[PDB]
Amino acid sequence: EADCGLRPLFEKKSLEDKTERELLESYI
Amino acid sequence: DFEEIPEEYL
Amino acid sequence: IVEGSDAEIGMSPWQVMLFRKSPQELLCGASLISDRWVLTAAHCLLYPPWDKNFTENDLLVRIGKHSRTRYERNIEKISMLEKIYIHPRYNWRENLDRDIALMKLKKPVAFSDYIHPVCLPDRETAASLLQAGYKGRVTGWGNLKETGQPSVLQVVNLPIVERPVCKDSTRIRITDNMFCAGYKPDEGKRGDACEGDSGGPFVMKSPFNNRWYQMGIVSWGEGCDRDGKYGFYTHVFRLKKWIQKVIDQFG
Ligand SMILES: *[C@](O)(Cc1ccc(C(=N)N)cc1)C(=O)O
Repeated sequence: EADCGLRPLFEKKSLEDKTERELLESYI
Repeated sequence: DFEEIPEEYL
Repeated sequence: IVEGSDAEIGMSPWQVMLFRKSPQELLCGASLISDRWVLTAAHCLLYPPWDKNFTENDLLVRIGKHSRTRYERNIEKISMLEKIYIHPRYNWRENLDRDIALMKLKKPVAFSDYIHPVCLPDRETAASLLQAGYKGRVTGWGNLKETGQPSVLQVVNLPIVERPVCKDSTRIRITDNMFCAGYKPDEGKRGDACEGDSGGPFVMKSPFNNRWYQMGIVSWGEGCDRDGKYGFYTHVFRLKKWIQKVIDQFG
């Protein structure tokens, strides 16, 4: 979708939630 | 233990 | 969610709560995929063995929530359903194969800081992300233990498990329309979905475009967080042809 998956309170403001790094770190 | 929701939605 | 933690506000703006009118209670989780469509598990609506067969009038969709039981005035939006569509080949007789359903809202909800749709995956994203070892995230207001319920939305990050391991953990016939996730008993960490979480999203964040995609739907499991057992999820991409078909044919 056009604006899908970009959270107003996080991605759109360049703010990370507290555990998302855990996900990204598993994508080896 | 659900709080009463507005009657308008029922 | 067993062994998860409280979600941050606005963390899963696509999380939806399936709410029963009478008696007023939580039925299942769901997800917002557009301003008018909601995705959930078919078993949340139809399960003949337990005489469950909910229609449009039996339910309410609650969007933008954080608290499980509180009416979040000025924050959440409640919507009525126009039409429910269950996958014609949903297999409730044997293994819940093709456990998916779409719900068309009566009128579009307006997006906000707390309400925003998740993306459905494309072939390439599914191909690159749906790999054993990669972690996804599940959210919901379901039980905290197999055995109460949380005050607010819970979240847990779980790794996708190798198909053979999924297969060897159950007597149930696993299909290509399902995938399983969770930690192996020797990994130290744990966690899983539980009753009430069904129908909710299993999402992953793409490292290519930074968007969140819904790879699965909480479908079934044997108990909750049992060692040597894993959570089973509907493979959303495999059933995408059906999703697309229903949307452009019905609105
Ligand atoms: C769901 O919560 C069904 C359900 C789904 C998954 C698990 C699991 N251990 N991963 C348990 C129960 C419902 O129908 O309420």
